[PDB]
Amino acid sequence: NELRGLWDRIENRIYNLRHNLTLDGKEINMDLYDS
Amino acid sequence: IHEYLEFANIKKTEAEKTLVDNSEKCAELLAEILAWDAGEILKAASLLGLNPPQATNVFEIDWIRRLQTLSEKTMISTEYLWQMGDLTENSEFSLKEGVGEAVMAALKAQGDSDNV
Amino acid sequence: LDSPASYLLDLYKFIQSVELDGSNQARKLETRRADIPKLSLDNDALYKEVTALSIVNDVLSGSAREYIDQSGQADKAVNQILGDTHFPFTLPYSLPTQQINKGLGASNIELGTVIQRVDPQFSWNTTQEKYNQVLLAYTQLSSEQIALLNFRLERLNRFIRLQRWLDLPSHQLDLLLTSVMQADADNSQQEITEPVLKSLGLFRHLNLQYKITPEIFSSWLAKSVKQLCAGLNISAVTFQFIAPLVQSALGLEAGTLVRSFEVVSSLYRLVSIPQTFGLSTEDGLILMNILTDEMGYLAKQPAFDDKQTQDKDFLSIILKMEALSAWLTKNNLTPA
Amino acid sequence: AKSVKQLCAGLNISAVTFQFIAPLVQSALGLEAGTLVRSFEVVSSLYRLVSIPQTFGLSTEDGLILMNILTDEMGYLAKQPAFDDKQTQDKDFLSIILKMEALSAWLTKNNLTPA
Amino acid sequence: MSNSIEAKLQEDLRDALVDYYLGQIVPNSKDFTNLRSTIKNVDDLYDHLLLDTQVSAKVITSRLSLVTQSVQQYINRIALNLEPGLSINQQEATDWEE
Repeated sequence: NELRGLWDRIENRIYNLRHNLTLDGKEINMDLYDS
Repeated sequence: IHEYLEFANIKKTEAEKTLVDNSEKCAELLAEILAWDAGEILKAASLLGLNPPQATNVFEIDWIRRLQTLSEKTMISTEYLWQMGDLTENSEFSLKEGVGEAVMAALKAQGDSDNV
Repeated sequence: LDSPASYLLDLYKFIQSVELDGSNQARKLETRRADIPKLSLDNDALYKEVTALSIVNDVLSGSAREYIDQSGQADKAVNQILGDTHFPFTLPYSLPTQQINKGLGASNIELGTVIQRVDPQFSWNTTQEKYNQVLLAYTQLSSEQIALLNFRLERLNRFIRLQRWLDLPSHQLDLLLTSVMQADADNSQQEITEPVLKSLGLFRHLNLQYKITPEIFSSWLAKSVKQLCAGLNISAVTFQFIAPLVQSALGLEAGTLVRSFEVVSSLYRLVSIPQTFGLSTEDGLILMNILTDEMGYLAKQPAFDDKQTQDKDFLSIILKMEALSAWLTKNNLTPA
Repeated sequence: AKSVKQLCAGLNISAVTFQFIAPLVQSALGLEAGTLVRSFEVVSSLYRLVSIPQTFGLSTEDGLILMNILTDEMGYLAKQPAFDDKQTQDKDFLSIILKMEALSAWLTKNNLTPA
Repeated sequence: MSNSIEAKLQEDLRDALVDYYLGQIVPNSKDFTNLRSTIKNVDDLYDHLLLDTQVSAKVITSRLSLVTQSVQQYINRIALNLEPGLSINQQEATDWEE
C-alpha cells in the first residue's frame, strides 16, 4: 500500500509545482476588488 | 416621423425609384431621427428590389432598433452581421475562417480594459 | 571570475568528451533535438529573456510542420492540414477558427449562436427553414464536421466516442438518444443522421437558460389515491383538463386507472414545459390554443415523425413559448 | 490577402473609421486593399492621426473637424510632419497642437460640442 | 487578453502534439522511425525531447533557464539510467556530487 500512496503523492506534488503559483495556497493573486 | 414616412411614400414608379429616391438625403433623415450613422444603414440596398429601400414603412425601422442595440452589445458592423447570416447553409469555408478572426480582432480592440 | 556561462560551459565541454560510439542513440537524438553553444542573440539579453510557456511551441511544432514538405505530400498549404486527418484518433477540425466561434462569441456579453433568431424578419411567426437555421446553430459546439454522422462496427461506436466536442459523460448519449430513436419508426443504423441531431440543441438551450436534466428531457420525449397523488406537482383541481387529454388514447376520469406510458408521458409534457416559463396550466392551454388552434402537441405524441412531414412540429413550439414569454415579460399584459 | 492586418489596425480605434483612411493614403499612392505595403510615410501618418486627437479626448470625426475649421485642410495629419515647410512658415505642425489645446480649453469652458 | 490565452494554449496542448506524434514517427521519417518502438506516450515525448509539454500555462521564466534545464536534465538522465548504451567512468560517476 505504501508504493501506491507514494507514487500518487509525487504525482500530486508535481501537479502543484507545475502550476507553481499556489504553493498549495494562493501566493500571487489575492485581495483584488472591482466595480 | 410622419414627415419622413410621407416623403418615403412619394411616387415610386412614375418618379422616385429610378432617381434612387435621392438616397444621399432621404436615407439621411432615417439616421437623424435615431441620432445614428447615415453610412452603414445603406447596406439595406442589399434587399428589396433596388429601392433605397425605405417605403416599407415599419420593418426596416423595427430591425434597425435591434441593429442599434446589437451595435451597443458589441462593436461589430452590420456588414459583418450579414456574413453571420450567409454562413448558415453549409456555405463556403474561407468566409467562416475570416469572420471568426474578424470577431476575435473586434474583442482584442476592447480587451481586459474597455477601449473601443 | 564566475557567471551563468561558467556554470553552463562546465557542463557543455564536459558532455562533449562522453565519447562512446556505434549504433547508440544518444548523440543522434541530441543532434536531432538541435540547438548550439551560440543559440541566438548574446548572453546579456538575460533580463529580457523572461518569457511565458509560448517559447516551447515552435521547438515542437516548427520541426513537426515539415512532415508535408519532407514527405512531399503538400507545400502551398501554410499549416491547416493538421485539421484534416482521423485514423490515429487525430481529433480533426480543432483549429481555433471553429472553437473561438463558440467560446469567444460567448465570453464578452454572453450572446452565443442565438443571434440567428434576431434578424432580419419582423416576427417569429415565420416559415420552417428559419427554425432549422437556429436549432442547428444551438447544436453546434463544433462545426460542419457533424456531416460525418471489429472495426466495421466500432467505427459506428466512434459516433459516441466523438462526444469530445461536448462536456458529456459516457452515460449521457444512450439516455439522450434512445427516446428520440424509439419515436422515429425507421429500422436501420441510418437513424444516427441529422433529423435526430437537431434535438441536442434544444437540450443545450434549455440547459443553459433553465438547467434541465437529460433524464427529464428524454422522459417527456380503487385507483383514486394514485389519481389524486398525481396532484403533488400541480394541484389536482386542474384534472378537469386531464379527461380532455386522455382522448389522445382511451380513458375516463376513473377509467384512466391503467396509467399507460402514452398518457403519463403526455402528463409529463403538460406539467413540465409551461412551468419553465412560470405559466399556470390555464396559461399554457392559452398559448397552445392561440398559437396552434389545438393542444400544440401537449396531450398528443412528441410530434417526432410528424416533424418528418413538417406538421406543426413540437421542436418549434418551445421556441414560440419562449419568444412570447419574453414579449409578455417586456409588456405588463397577462395570458388571460 | 493582407485584409487581416488591414483590420488589425482597428485595435487602437475601431476599423469602421477607415472610410477616412482611403482619403489619407492620397498623400502617397494606395487603395483600400492596395495599401497592403504599409509604407512608413503612410503608417507614421496613421500614427499622427490616431495619437494626437486622443490627447484632447477627441474622436477621429472631431479631430477632422478641428483640422477643417482651423486650416481648410488635413492640418498636417495624413501629410508629412511639416518640418521643412515650417522652415518657410507654411501652416506649421508645431503651431497646430497649440491650437488644438487652446480650442480644447475653450470647448471645455463652454457646453458646446465639435459637431 | 485573458480569454485569447485559451487558444494560445490549445494549439500546443493538442494540434502541435498529435500531428507530430502520428505523422513524424510513423510515415514520414528516417529520424524517429529508425527507433519506431521507443515512443507510445507523452512521458516518452518528455524523456526523448527534454521538454515540459502539456503543462505550466501561467509560468514565466528566462530562455536561459529552459536551455539550462534541458542539459541539466540530460546530464542527470544519462547517470539516472544506462539507455542509450553509454557509460560513466568512476571519477565522472563520483563527480555528479558537483
